Amino acid sequence: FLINVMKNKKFTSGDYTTKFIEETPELFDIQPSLDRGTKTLEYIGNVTINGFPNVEKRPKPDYELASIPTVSSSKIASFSGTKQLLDEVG
Amino acid sequence: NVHTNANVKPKADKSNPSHIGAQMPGSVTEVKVSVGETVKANQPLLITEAMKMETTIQAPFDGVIKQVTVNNGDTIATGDLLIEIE
Repeated sequence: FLINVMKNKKFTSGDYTTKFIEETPELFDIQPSLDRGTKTLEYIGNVTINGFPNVEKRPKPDYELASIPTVSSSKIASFSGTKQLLDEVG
Repeated sequence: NVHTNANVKPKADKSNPSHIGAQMPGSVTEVKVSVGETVKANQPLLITEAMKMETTIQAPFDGVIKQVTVNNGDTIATGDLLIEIE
């Protein structure tokens, strides 16, 4: 709500009265405060303590490091395969 | 503690040649090196007992032992840091 007041045009002009708030209905234009970070800690918190559906509850197993090979987007963007064929001839 | 069997070891970072990790769940049978020592390549620096079987852990190169994470008769888990060298 405070952000909305600060951002509002009538406030920044400096010419505003005690009527400012009531005459501006769009200050209560408030979306629910999206909160991704906390939610993720809840999940990890839950699986760590209470486990996962039919996965043998145990210490997180040791996993061998993975080398994930990569190809540049541009290189991919230059490629012309069967998809381009489809768009080409149908 | 009364011995050191409750002690939690940090996990060895796998993409660092300084860090040597535990390969199997075992027991430290004999510690052979201390902090600040220098021995040749292939130096037998640690003796583990996997399961009634015994293997010496060897240094991959020449260098100086920075840390030894274990003591005699200590339990270890796969991926546990044991030694760091330079």
